Amino acid sequence: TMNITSKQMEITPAIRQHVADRLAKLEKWQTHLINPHIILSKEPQGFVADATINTPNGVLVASGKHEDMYTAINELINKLERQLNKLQHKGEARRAA
Amino acid sequence: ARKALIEKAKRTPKFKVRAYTRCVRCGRARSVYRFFGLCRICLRELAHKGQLPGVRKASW
Amino acid sequence: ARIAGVEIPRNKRVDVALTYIYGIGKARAKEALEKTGINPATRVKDLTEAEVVRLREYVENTWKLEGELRAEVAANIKRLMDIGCYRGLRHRRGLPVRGQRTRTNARTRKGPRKTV
Amino acid sequence: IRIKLRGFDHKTLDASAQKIVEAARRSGAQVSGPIPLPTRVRRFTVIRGPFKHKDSREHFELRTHNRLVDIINPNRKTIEQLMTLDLPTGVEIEIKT
Amino acid sequence: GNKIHPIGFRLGITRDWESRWYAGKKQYRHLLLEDQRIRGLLEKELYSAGLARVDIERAADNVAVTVHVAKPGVVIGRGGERIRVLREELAKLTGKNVALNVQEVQNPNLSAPLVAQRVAEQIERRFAVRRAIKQAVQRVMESGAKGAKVIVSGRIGGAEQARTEWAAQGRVPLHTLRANIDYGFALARTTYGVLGVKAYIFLGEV
Amino acid sequence: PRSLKKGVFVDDHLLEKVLELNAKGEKRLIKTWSRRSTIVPEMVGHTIAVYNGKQHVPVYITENMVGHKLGEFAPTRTYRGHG
Amino acid sequence: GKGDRRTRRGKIWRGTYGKYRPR
Amino acid sequence: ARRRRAEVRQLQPDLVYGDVLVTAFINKIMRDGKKNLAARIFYDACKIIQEKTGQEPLKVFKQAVENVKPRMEVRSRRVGGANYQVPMEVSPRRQQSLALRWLVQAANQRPERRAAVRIAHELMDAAEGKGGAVKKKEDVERMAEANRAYAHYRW
Amino acid sequence: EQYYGTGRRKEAVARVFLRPGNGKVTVNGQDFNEYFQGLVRAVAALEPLRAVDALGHFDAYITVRGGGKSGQIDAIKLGIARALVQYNPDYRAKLKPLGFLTRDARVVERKKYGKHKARRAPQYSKR
RNA sequence: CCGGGCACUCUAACGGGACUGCCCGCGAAAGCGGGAGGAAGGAGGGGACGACGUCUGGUCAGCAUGGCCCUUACGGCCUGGGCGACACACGUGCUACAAUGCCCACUACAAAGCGAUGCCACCCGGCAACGGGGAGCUAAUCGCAAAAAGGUGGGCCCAGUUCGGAUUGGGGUCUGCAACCCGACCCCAUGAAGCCGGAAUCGCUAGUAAUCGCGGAUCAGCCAUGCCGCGGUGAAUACG
Ligand SMILES: [Mg+2]
Ligand SMILES: [Mg+2]
Ligand SMILES: [Mg+2]
Ligand SMILES: [Mg+2]
Ligand SMILES: [Mg+2]
Ligand SMILES: [Mg+2]
Ligand SMILES: [Mg+2]
Ligand SMILES: [Mg+2]
Ligand SMILES: [Mg+2]
Ligand SMILES: [Mg+2]
Ligand SMILES: [Mg+2]
Ligand SMILES: [Mg+2]
Ligand SMILES: [Mg+2]
Ligand SMILES: [Mg+2]
Ligand SMILES: [Mg+2]
Ligand SMILES: [Mg+2]
Ligand SMILES: [Mg+2]
Ligand SMILES: [Mg+2]
Ligand SMILES: [Mg+2]
Ligand SMILES: [Mg+2]
Ligand SMILES: [Mg+2]
Ligand SMILES: [Mg+2]
Ligand SMILES: [Mg+2]
Ligand SMILES: [Mg+2]
Ligand SMILES: [Mg+2]
Ligand SMILES: [Mg+2]
Ligand SMILES: [Mg+2]
Ligand SMILES: [Mg+2]
Ligand SMILES: [Mg+2]
Ligand SMILES: [Mg+2]
Ligand SMILES: [Mg+2]
Ligand SMILES: [Mg+2]
Ligand SMILES: [Mg+2]
Ligand SMILES: [Mg+2]
Ligand SMILES: [Zn+2]
Repeated sequence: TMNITSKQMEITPAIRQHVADRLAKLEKWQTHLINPHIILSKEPQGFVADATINTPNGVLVASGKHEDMYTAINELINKLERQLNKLQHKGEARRAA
Repeated sequence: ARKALIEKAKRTPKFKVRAYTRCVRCGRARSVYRFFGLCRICLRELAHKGQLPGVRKASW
Repeated sequence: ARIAGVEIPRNKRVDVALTYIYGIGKARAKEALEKTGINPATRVKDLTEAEVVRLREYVENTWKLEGELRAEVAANIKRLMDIGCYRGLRHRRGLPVRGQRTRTNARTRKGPRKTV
Repeated sequence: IRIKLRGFDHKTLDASAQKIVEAARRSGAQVSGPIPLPTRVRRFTVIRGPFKHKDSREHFELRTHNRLVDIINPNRKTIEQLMTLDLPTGVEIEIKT
Repeated sequence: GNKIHPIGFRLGITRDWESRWYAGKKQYRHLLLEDQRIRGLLEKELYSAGLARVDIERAADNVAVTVHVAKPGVVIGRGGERIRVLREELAKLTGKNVALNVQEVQNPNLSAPLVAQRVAEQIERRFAVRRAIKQAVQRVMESGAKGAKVIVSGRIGGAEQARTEWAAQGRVPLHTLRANIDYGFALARTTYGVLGVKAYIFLGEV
Repeated sequence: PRSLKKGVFVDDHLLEKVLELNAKGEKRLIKTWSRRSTIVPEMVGHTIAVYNGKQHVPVYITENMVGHKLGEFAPTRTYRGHG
Repeated sequence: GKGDRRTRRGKIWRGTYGKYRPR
Repeated sequence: ARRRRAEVRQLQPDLVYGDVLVTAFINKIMRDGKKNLAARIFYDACKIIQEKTGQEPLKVFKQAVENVKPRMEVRSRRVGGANYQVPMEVSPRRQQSLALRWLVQAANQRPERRAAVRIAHELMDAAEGKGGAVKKKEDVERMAEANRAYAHYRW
Repeated sequence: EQYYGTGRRKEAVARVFLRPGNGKVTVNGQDFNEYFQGLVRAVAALEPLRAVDALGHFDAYITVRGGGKSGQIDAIKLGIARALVQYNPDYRAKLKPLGFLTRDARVVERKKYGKHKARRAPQYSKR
C-alpha cells in the first residue's frame, strides 16, 4: 500500500491524504501501482516531492521542486504521468514492420 | 552533553556496571576498541599515518 | 473416554499417544511408562486393561490435567488481571506478555491483520 | 637454556635470530637454530567512512610473529656477551631455563 | 570522495612507521596514549622549527624520540637550552626516561608535510591561492623531485561556494606501490573557515 | 529472575521506612522511586506511591500482590488505543 | 527443528546445552 | 554469454558404472550439495529396478533417457505485435539436460513415499514410454509440431 | 621397500606410503573401508593405480590430516598417484593425460564485506 | 609415550617459477586458433588498489571548523521513565511448512581465531541451565573443543503429524548495585500460524550457487537470527 515520508518536517493527516488524492490521478492508466512511496522535504529554495513507484511494466521515479509545496506535489504528478504513459504506450511503437 | 561526558567516562563509578569505554582520542562512546583505546574511525586515521606499531593494511 | 477424559489415539505408540493429553509432553510421557513399567513401543490398541488401568491410575493421580489444569491457568491469569500488575494489563488488552516488540509482528496474540 | 623472539615486524625478527644464534655458535657451542613459530593475528575490520555506509570496509591486520632459538651446550663465554647484545627496538626477548 | 591515504598504502614497502615498538595486549594502548600526548606538545612547540616527522622507539620506561626538521636551531635552544626544557616537561608527561633527539632535513622542499604547512601559512596570510600552488610546485620541482602535486579545498579567497584547486608537474603515480611518494597535510585556519592543503611529492620509484 | 540463592531484593531505604511505620503504628502514603523493589509481606496494607517517570502512583498493596515488583502496578505508558 | 530449543538440533543452533543436548 | 560460447564442463565418471551420464543424473538428484545421499538414492533405485525387472539398471536408465529426449521444441520470439512460439531443433546437450531434469521432476511428482523408489519407477515407466517425463516430451513435441507454420521465423 | 607421494586437496593433506604387498590398504590407524565407510566417493582415491594395473601389487599405510573426508580422498588420490612416478618414472604417460599428476588449486574462495558470502550479494528493493 | 631421528606433515621467512618462451596454422603487425612440455597457460583463482569529475550526494551527532544562537541555562549532577509504545504500511533476515525429511543413540573428518579478577581440562552435586571442588597455560605445549551436514543402527509412516516451534501458565540457573517496564539460559506444561506463497522481485557463471557448522570484533550479561572471517560437502546452466 501507499507510504509517505516527511523528511525534517511535520505534516498533517490532511496533507498526507491530499497526496493520496493527487496520486490517484495515476489510476487513470489502469495498471497496478505497486508500493508507491512519496517523500516530502524542504530545501532552502522550496519544497521537494520525490516518488518511486513500480508498475508491472516498470518504475516511476521522479521529483518536483517549487516554492510552493502543493505546486511541487503537482509537478511531481506530471512527471509521473508522463513517465507512466510512456511506459504504457512505448510497446505499441513498433507493430510494423 | 559532550565534554561533561568525555569526563564522566574517566571518573571511577558508583557501581562497576557503569564502566564504559570512550575513544581516548576523540571521545566517541560507540565502536571503541579495547586493545587501542580507539574508536573505529580514529584507528583508521593513525593507522593510515603509520602511528600504530605493526598495524598495516591486510589483503588476502 | 480412556485417560483421563480423553480417548488417546489407538494405532499409536503409548509414549506418543499420551502426548495427546493436555498436560502431558514427551517428558511426562516417558515418566509414566516407567513408573508403571510398560513398553513405550506398545501400540495403544495392544494394552492389557491391566496395563491400561495402571497407566490411567497413576497419571490421573500424580498430575493436574485437562479441565483442572486449564482452570488453574485461567485462575492464574484471572488473578493477575484483577490485581492490576503489568502482566495483567497485557492480558487485559490481549497483547504480548513477555516483553516482545509490538511495532510490527506480534500476530499470534493480536490475531491476523485488522484494517485501517 | 631458551631464547624466545617476538615482534610486530618479521624482518627484525630474523635480524635478532641471526645475531643471537651467531653469538653462542661462536663462544660455545650448541645452538638449536632459529625456529619460526606460527604468527598470532589480530584483525581490525572497520567501516571506512565516518557515517553510515555499512557495506564498505577497510581491513587492517596486526602480525605478532614468533621465533625461538635454543642454546644446547651453554658454555658461559656466551652467557656474558648475551647480557650485552644489540636489540633492535621493535622486538621483545624471552629467556628462562 | 574516494582516494586512499598514500602513506598507509605503502607501509612496509616504501614507507616505515613513525612508531616502532613491540607490545602485548596489556600495554599497547597505554603506551600509544603517551605517544599521542607526546606529539601533542612536540608538534605544538616545534611547529616554529619546521617539523616533518616524529619518530618514536621504545624498550622499558625509556624512549627514543627522533624529531626530523628544517631548522635544528629552534629545536636546540642556546647550547642545549630549550632541548632540555622540553626533556623536563617531557619526562614529566613521560613519567620516565625520555631521550629527546634532533634530526635534520636535507630539504624542506622535498618534504611533503612541510610544503603543505608553508602554503597553508601563505594562505592564512591572504596570499592569492592559485599563485601559491603553482609556486610551491615549481619550488619542489626545482629541488630535483621526480614529481609534485598540491591541493587546496575550501572557501578559497573567501568565496561562499567552496572550491577545489590543485596543480601538478612530472609524475605522481598514486596507484604504484614502488613509487616513493611523501604525502603531507596541513590545516589552514582563516576568519572565514578551514581550508585544507594536501601535498604530494614523488621522490622516485625504488 | 533474581537467583533463589541470593537475597530477596528491597532497596533497604524503602524497608526502613516500612518498618518505622510498623513500630509507631501505620499508615500514610510513602513516596518512592523504587520500581525495582519486591513487594514484601510486611508491606501489605500500606498504600505506597510509586514513580513511573512523571507520576507518583497510589497502590494499595494486598495479600495477593506479594511477590510482584513495585513498578508492576504503576504503568509507564499512556495508551488509549489507535485512531 | 533449529528453532525448537527442546531438541539436540535446537541447542546446537542457540549454542547452548541441557537435558536435550548434554556436554 | 556476450563474448564467446560457453564450454560444457566434463563430468567425472561414476564409480559404479564409470558413466558420464549416471553422474549428471545423480547431480540432478542432489539437493543442498548432499551428493552421497544423491548416489545412495540412485543406486538404491537400481537395486529396485534390478529386483522388480530382471535386467540392467544401466541399460534401463539409458533408455528412459533416450525416450525423454525432446527432438524439437518451441522457443518464443516476438514478431510485430504477437509473441509467436517458434519451432526449433534441440541441441543434444540441451536434450540431455531436459531429459535428466524432467526424469527427476516427473519422479518427484510420484506418490510412492521414498526418494529411491520413485526414481526407480520413473525410469522403468520411461524406458517403456510411460510417465510424466515422457508426457513432458510429447507435450513439448506436439507443441512444436502444431507451430510448424512459423518454422521459417527461426534464428 | 617404500614409495611416497605428498597428496593435497583443499585443506586436506595426505602422506602416502606405498609398499609392495597383496593390495590391502590403511588410512590413519585403521582399515581403509573402515575409515571411508559408505562414501561412494571412496574407490576414486585408489583409482590412479587402476590406470597402470597396480591393484594387488601394493599395500598402503597412509596418514591424512585436514579438510574433510572427500578432500582427504582427493589428497590420497594424488599421493598414491605421486609415489608411482618415483617407483617408476616412465609412468607419466598414462597418469598425466588422465589428469592424475595434477593438483587442482580449487580452494574455498574468501568471504567479502558487503556480501553474505564469497559472491552472494544481499537482496535490495529499488522500489 | 621414552630413547632416537627432521625423512615426512607442518610451521614461517627467502627464493625459483609462465614469458604467448617453444611448436604448427592463420596474420603486415599486435595478437588470434591449436599441440607439447609443465603443479600451474595465455591476466592461473582471490585480494589490496577507484582517473578528471558527477550527484549544490552523506556526515556541523566521531573529529575539526567559519558564522549564528543559549549563559542559575539551550551548561552541569542525579533518581525514575523513555529510546523496547502498536488500529496499521514498507525494507532486511531467521525458522518452517516436511520422508532427499524428523527424533533417539553409537561413530567419524576441518580451518581460522581467542584466552591471568582470562580460557578452563578432570572430579563431584543437580533432569539441566548451572553450582562446588580443582590441574594445566604468559600458551604450535595448556584450554575454549563438540565441528555440523556426514557415516552405522534404531524409531516415526504422509497425519497440521515424532511436521512446525509461535504463544501462554509454572518452576529454577546466571550476570549484574539492580532484570516491572526490559536480559539471556534451563526445565515441566502449552503446541499458533504455516500444506511452498497474487501483483511483483532478489542472488549467484565454480569450489561459485545451495546447504553445514566453528571463531572473532563489540561485550558484566544480552535481545547476534546482524556483522567481519573460516573451513566441510558441493551442483545446474550460458543458443545467443
Ligand atoms: Mg533525488
Ligand atoms: Mg511475467
Ligand atoms: Mg565537543
Ligand atoms: Mg556495560
Ligand atoms: Mg563502547
Ligand atoms: Mg500434550
Ligand atoms: Mg515492547
Ligand atoms: Mg548489510
Ligand atoms: Mg518438533
Ligand atoms: Mg515435468
Ligand atoms: Mg598452508
Ligand atoms: Mg564455504
Ligand atoms: Mg543499501
Ligand atoms: Mg628439511
Ligand atoms: Mg544538500
Ligand atoms: Mg561538530
Ligand atoms: Mg559549527
Ligand atoms: Mg565577525
Ligand atoms: Mg533505536
Ligand atoms: Mg507484509
Ligand atoms: Mg533476522
Ligand atoms: Mg570474545
Ligand atoms: Mg496442532
Ligand atoms: Mg490451518
Ligand atoms: Mg508436533
Ligand atoms: Mg503433506
Ligand atoms: Mg519458493
Ligand atoms: Mg524448501
Ligand atoms: Mg516466500
Ligand atoms: Mg562475473
Ligand atoms: Mg534446513
Ligand atoms: Mg555464531
Ligand atoms: Mg558477548
Ligand atoms: Mg525480547
Ligand atoms: Zn575516535
